Amino acid sequence: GQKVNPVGLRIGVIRDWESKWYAGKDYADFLHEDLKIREYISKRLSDASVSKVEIERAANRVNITIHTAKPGMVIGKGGSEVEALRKALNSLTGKRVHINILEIKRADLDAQLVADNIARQLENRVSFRRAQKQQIQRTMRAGAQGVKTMVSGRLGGADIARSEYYSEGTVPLHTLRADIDYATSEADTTYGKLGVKVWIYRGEVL
Amino acid sequence: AKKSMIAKQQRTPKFKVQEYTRCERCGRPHSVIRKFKLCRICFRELAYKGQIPGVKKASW
Amino acid sequence: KGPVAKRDVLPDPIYNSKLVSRLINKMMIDGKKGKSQTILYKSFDIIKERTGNDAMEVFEQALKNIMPVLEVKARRVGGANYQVPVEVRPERRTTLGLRWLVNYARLRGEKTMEERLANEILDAANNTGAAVKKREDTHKMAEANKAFAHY
RNA sequence: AAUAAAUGAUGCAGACAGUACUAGAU
RNA sequence: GGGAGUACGGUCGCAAGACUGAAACUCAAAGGAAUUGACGGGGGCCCGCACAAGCGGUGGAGCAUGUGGUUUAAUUCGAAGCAACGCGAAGAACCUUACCAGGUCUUGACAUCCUCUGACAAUCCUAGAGAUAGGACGUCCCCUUCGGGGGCAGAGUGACAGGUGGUGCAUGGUUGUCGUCAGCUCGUGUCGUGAGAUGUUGGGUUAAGUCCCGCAACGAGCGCAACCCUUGAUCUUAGUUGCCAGCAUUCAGUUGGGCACUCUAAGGUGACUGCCGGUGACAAACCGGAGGAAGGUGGGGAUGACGUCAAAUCAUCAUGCCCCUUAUGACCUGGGCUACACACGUGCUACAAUGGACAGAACAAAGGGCAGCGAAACCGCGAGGUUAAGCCAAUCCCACAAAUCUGUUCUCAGUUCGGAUCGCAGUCUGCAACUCGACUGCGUGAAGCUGGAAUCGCUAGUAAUCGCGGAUCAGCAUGCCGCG
RNA sequence: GGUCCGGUAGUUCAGUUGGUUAGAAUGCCUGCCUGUCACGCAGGAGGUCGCGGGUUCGAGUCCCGUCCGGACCGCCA
Repeated sequence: GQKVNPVGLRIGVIRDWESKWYAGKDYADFLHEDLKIREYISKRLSDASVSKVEIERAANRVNITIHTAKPGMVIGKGGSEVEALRKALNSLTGKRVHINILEIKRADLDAQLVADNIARQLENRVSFRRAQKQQIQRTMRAGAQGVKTMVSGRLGGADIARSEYYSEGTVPLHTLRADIDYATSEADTTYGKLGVKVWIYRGEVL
Repeated sequence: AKKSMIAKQQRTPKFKVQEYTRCERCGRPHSVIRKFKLCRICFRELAYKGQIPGVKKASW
Repeated sequence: KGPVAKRDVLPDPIYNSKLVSRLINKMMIDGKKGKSQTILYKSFDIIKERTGNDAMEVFEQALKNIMPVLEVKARRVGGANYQVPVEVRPERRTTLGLRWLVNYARLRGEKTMEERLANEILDAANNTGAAVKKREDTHKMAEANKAFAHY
């Protein structure tokens, strides 16, 4: 047993709901539909480096907000991307689906994409020190009061698997009002599986 | 024997009485949830990930 | 650390007494204070009936008889397991008297706890009684352990 | 008329594995 | 270094022994100082139901449940002191089901691949236990400017699929313990040639390495309190599906009517050492004092610091490696998962007069309701069955809480105690309670009369104890979650 | 070979003599404490009286014969 993630604890304090709707008699059905939608959109845009995707139920209409940090890679020409992204969801769901795409400024601050890039660098055989230090410096120059990154598993050894800590600044997980962005990533290497844990403290709200 | 068990769950049972419940995400019987139809660990992680608008941390 | 405070409820129409209230609090089982109240009321009524006297004085004399003056506390100084007589404060004396009264009354054995407690109060007012056997044994132990009146 | 702070010596607890165990680069 | 101050030899001595003093063999260490941690039956000091005093249990008995032994067609597998044993698993008649007997299949139950032939489905007879076939009725597909495309079924090919197969001594992810204990660290500088220390040591103080003083050190992070939620009191916002007093009506709070007031759901305030005295250094800090609902984190919940246990999970999921593949994979009927000369954890019921049975009476708090919850009426001693109001819910229902009190009655007995085992007859469900639920009535009723070492929980609305609702659920709770 | 003594829980000794009845420790098992052990504590089972006959209502016990393990003599020339 160890610490718990802040994503499930900060709800109601500052962070709003990633899903905003009031359902009835179809709660689990809509939840499963949205889970499938998120799985598909993540597997498709895994290369587009999408951080998170919110959904809103609108009385048979679904409004989806996507934070990608790179518009030209998720909308591109505008037409082909929007078609391929909306008609697929429409056909796989059964009703209208509206998509909205926001761009994350300072893309080096969101834990999701940070862990994604770290896992990509690891899968590229980059040393677990160089990649971690470079990502930490990138985040710190982008602007963050605190950054914590942990990698556990086989970092080149076979008999033993150990963790590594590298963090600068203040990461007060116990402070309720912290707006800490948390996300995890996995990296399947030839020697086994590696897990990346990243929770970034962006700032507190008075 | 996990996806085989999922296909068996999805099979049309002879009698409706023969039907059993599965969380629709993994192959974990033994305390699947009804209200959410999601597995224990799956439901926990998803609620922690901001989904499930209704469920939040409880205190009393 | 240190001691702690407490309080009880005195008012009781049948033979009003703080010690009677403490006794009512005692003998109670399963959170049923009403049963104990009724038992005490009926026992005092039987006492007043059989004996032409107020049950208050009889209860006071029974308490004065059963109350232990000296307590024998064990103490293991080496491989001897000695004992040390102790002066019991009035609160502890009253509590011990209540404990012995209740225990020996329920141990006597009759058709009703009412009659048991009545006969116990009688055999306490008259020094010859079960709880007074315990009192005498405790006094004998304290006397035999007089060698350690003080460490 | 006043009024003293003491007193101290505690009996018992024997053994635990043969072979095992984390790495780092300007 | 051990061999070894040993053996041979020689001198001394009454003797004990003394002096001199090797070799073979064997190991790559033996040893001195100091630094960190660890431990101690060394010392000082502090507190945690730890001890002391008690309230009630376990350990005796019946039952339920789980684990080891033994027995099986299988009794699927994991977990093993604290940190396994009412734990995974919040409910095994099939289904869940993994394990086994039998009947079977092999691009397979499941997802991408390729060539086509076109909708499949849906009703019906035989074998069936069914898998599956023998089959008949029958296939209605659509979209375009004629190629084709969007699924489903089939007919062939191999890439593949399957792994509840092993490795938690390779892992990700998730949790238990120390531990809600208070410590664990970093930048700069200094000292020591070194591991390292200084900051973190010394004094006071706190639940806290919380804070203050001194300070060869100055700052900072993870922690700790803090802001998060709940409850304890108040101002305002609002009175319908809440309340009924003032008003008039009612068998009913049912109607007109009021939002006075509980109440509910919103914004605020409030308790923050806020104020005074004393103590303490004048500080940090502690005792008392008025107010107040709240006095010294008000109570509780969430929040579990670096790391230890090669701790648990390859079984939730992925996972490299290894292994099987017309089988360690897959379909179906039945069985087993529920057997017990046994022993042990946890829980329930009992041994009776604070009692047993019968008559009358009051108060609840929380939660649920759409193939769902189901008023009321009727039938039946009964579990329950029939018609059915109402409710997508402050409306209606679940749902008349029991302990408790006031009476009648029995009487100290293996009993008018207990209801287990038990035979019969029935109720809820479901194709079916036979291996395999619960409940009800009939007739009996033992073990059992307080239980061995030893052991467990509990400092206030706590202990003990009486009922209520939900999860898993067609139907299954002495266990779980909460409430009173 | 001749006299004398015993054959009892798995082991060591009681019980026999008194004819109607089998005991103490050790040992084993269960339980408790202990992280694991020993030590420690509470219980349980376990002998059919070496073997075969005879007096009997009845023999571990009384009287016999037999097989064992022991205590002594098995001499005189």
